[PDB]
Amino acid sequence: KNRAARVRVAKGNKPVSYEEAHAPHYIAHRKGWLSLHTGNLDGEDHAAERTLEDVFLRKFMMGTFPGCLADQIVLKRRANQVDICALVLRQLPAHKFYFLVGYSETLLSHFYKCPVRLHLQTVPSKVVYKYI
Amino acid sequence: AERPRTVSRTSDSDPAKHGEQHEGQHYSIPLQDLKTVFPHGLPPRYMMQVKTFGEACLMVRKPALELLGYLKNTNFAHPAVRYLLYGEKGTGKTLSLCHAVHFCARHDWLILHIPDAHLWVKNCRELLQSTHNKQRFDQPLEASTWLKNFKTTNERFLSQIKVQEKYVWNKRESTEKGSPLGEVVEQGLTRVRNATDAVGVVLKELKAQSALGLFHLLVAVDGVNALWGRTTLKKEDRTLIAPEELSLVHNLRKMVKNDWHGGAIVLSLSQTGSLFKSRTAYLPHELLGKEGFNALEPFLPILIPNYNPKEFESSFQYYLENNWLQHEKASTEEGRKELRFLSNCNPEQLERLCASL
Amino acid sequence: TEEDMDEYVWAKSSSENSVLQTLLQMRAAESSVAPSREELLGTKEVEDYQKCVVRLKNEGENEASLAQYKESVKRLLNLA
Amino acid sequence: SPLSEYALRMSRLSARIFGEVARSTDSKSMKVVSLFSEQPLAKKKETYDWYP
Amino acid sequence: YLIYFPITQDREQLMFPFHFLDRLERHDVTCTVSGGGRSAQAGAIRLAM
Amino acid sequence: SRYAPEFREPLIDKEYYRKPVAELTEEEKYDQELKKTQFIKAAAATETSSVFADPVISKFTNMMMKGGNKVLARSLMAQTLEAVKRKQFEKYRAASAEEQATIERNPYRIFHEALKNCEPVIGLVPILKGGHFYQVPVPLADRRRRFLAMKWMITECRENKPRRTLMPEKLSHELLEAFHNRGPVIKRKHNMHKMAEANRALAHYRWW
Amino acid sequence: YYVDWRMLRDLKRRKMAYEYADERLRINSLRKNTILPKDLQEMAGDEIAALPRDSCPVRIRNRCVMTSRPRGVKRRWRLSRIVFRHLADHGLLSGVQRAIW
Ligand SMILES: Nc1ncnc2c1ncn2[C@@H]1O[C@H](COP(=O)(O)OP(=O)(O)OP(=O)(O)O)[C@@H](O)[C@H]1O
Ligand SMILES: [Mg+2]
Ligand SMILES: [Mg+2]
Ligand SMILES: [Mg+2]
Repeated sequence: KNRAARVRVAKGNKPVSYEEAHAPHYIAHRKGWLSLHTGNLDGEDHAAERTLEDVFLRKFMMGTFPGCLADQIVLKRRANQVDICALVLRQLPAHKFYFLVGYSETLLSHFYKCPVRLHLQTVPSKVVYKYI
Repeated sequence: AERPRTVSRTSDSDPAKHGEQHEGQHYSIPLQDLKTVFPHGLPPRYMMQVKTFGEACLMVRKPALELLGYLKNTNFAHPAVRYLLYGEKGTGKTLSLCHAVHFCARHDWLILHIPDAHLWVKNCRELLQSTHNKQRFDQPLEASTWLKNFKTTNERFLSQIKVQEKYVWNKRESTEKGSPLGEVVEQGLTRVRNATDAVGVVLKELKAQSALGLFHLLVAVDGVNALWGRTTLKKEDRTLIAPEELSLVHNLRKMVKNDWHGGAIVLSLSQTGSLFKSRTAYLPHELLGKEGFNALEPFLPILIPNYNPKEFESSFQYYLENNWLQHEKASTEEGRKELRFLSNCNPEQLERLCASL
Repeated sequence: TEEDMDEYVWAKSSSENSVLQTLLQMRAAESSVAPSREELLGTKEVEDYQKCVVRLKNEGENEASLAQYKESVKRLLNLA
Repeated sequence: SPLSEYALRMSRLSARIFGEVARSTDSKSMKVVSLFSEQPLAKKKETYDWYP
Repeated sequence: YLIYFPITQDREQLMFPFHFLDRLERHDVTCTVSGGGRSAQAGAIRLAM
Repeated sequence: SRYAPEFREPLIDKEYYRKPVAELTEEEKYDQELKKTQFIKAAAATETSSVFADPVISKFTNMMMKGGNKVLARSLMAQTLEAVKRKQFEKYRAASAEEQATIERNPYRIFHEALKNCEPVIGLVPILKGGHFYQVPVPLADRRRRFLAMKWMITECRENKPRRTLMPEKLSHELLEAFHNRGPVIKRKHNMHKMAEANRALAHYRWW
Repeated sequence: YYVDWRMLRDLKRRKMAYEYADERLRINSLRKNTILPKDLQEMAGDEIAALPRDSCPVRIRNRCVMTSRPRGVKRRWRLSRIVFRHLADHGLLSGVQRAIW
């Protein structure tokens, strides 16, 4: 049996998001890609360096916004600009988000030497695609 | 119908009688002329047709009529003219050249017919060195086989013609000046070591004596493109040899030159058996090359085409006349139309397709 | 050398020698006194033969171009 | 086929123009040109910066 | 077609369309086949014709 | 298969399509109208309207082919037919007028009648009675009877021949010696019949 | 901290090969020819041998950057098959999908 990235069935009480519900074979069919860069296109270089930055950028955002992430973040690279689009729960006060945005942007712009912007869409609570 | 069956045979056994009226008609070659004029040089598959049918019959065709016309009007005083029969595979170049060899043979010419010249540049199992020139090599078996056939064809003229010089075969054996040319041939067959040298003496003597008006000389070389090409023979150092190095090839290259008179040279190109040439190469420059083309010019190219509508019907009726096409549907119009498409009127392909049927 | 040249030049080539040698043998058989080289290679017969050889060497070799060469040889060699 | 004088002297004139090796060089000695025309494996950013 | 297709079975495959309609020797075809082997190229021409 | 089960095997008989409509039996007439609304499989590369195409020989060729070498197997069959035609022409020419009449020079007619002679009618088969297998004489079907004749020919020639002989020379000499019912392959047929004779006692065990 | 002591040894091999790249190029060039005296070539054969062993660039092994796995790595991403599949099967690699055909 295949165990890869499959949220298995319980007794109908496990909420799962759209991203979690779909197994790997639905990638490019029902669900898209969380990161969009040009490094895996044919005749393009620096796939390894873009992929390592993604791993870190995801671990950074989880720790910097602990318990405030409704879904996995979406990374969008255009030219040298990096754009982070994160669904965040409305747990923290509003002013705290302004602090963490200023901090996380400046810190990641001086770490990778690129302009990095954070885009936050706040949800009242996690969106449930289906109960499995 | 059998209307072309009337056109599928002619009673003019003698090649001189043939003319445009006889086109597309098969003339039977006399049995004695097969065992004398043609002990060699006939294609291998045609020889199978002569054995099974019990008779050799050569279709009269416009290419071979044009050539016979030039041979009749030959100006022996003028230098020898090289006639080059070039055509695609299976078109009949060899048998068009065999038609010319029959015409000259019946007029009492001296036939110097090399049946295939590719056999002298490949698959040689005995390659010695030459005493005359140590650079050159001698092919004993290849020369011995040709001489035995040359003897059969020209047995009559081997007593009249006589050597003009003394040839020392060995310390204990030499040919006195004045002795018949048959003696040179006899020694070559008797002592295989000298066989490649007897040939050179024969070619040299005939070329010199022909100009004296004693006899006419037809130098008929089929597969001439081998002389100025490449070889697949290797020296003791495992290095490929070149055509000039070989003794038989070097002697022949002189005979195909127009520096003598008293005869005519009839050449043919054959990509079949050729070394290092494409399957779809038939034109004179492609097969001869730059060396071969320059060597032979000015030459007269005679294109051998595929069977025309008249000739294809004559060949189709000839097979039907001998009961060869035993399939029930072959005699029908749908069979004939099918055989025309698959063969494409190519003489060789038509013979191959009909062979199975 | 001749091999190096990309465009055939009939002048001072193997063809010119072979043609000139044949025409020298042809006039000798006629019993004429030995002729000049320029005389033999100035005739129209030799002019056309030059054009045909050059076409085969430069323009390309084909059955059509070979037919043209066949006629020039017949005129040059006085063949019927 | 062999290279005549014209062919060989033209080849040297070309190599002199295009900055190619002009002399007759063995296959072994043509590695010196390769070694000094190609970035070595240890100097490529993929090798020395393989790890984060 | 005799030169391009030295194999009889490939030529027979080109004969099938015309022989079926008894139209042999009544049309002139110009083909341009790229790709595949000898047998796959004869079949592609048969359908095209 | 890449053909859906709704596809129909092609009919490549030239005369059939050109026959007058009235000459066709209504059953045959019905299928034609039905086929206008059906799908038709493409014809195989060896399927043609040629008048010289014989299915029996085409099948015999495929049973000689090794590793998809159709050119070689077809070439060997062509050489065989020629080797048989050339062997009968020699005999015909070297025979009296009376003998000449009997001699058959058609290779296709020597091939078909040679195979039919080798065909075995009844061959032993394993049949289950009382949860036990017995070798009971059975009537061989048409397809199995035809297959066995061809297989026995291609196997005598492939194996039981000298090293320097060639298949067109062994196969020709075997088709001709099975056209007169005096060959090794006929002896193999006589063994299958001889063995069934010994086991006739168990004939009634057959339930069909 | 790197993944393990094996990745640490590999990292040092990569930084000592970069230091000795020009040197090992210049010396090794003197040996890869037939134009210089064999006495010089025999001596250059020892100058290259005398350099430290970790300067040799054939002692570098490509390891997964995240797990330090010596085999199973894909050179375009520098990840093992196990790590690559985890990122690919989660939609985190841009343009990588399963191959159905
Ligand atoms: N004049 C002819 N009379 C009878 N049969 C002929 C004639 N010309 C050609 N053929 C047929 O064509 C076959 C091939 O002829 P031949 O070998 O002379 O052709 P070719 O052009 O010299 O062939 P290749 O290019 O293979 O040397 C013959 O075996 C014969 O069946
Ligand atoms: Mg020939
Ligand atoms: Mg550890
Ligand atoms: Mg290694």
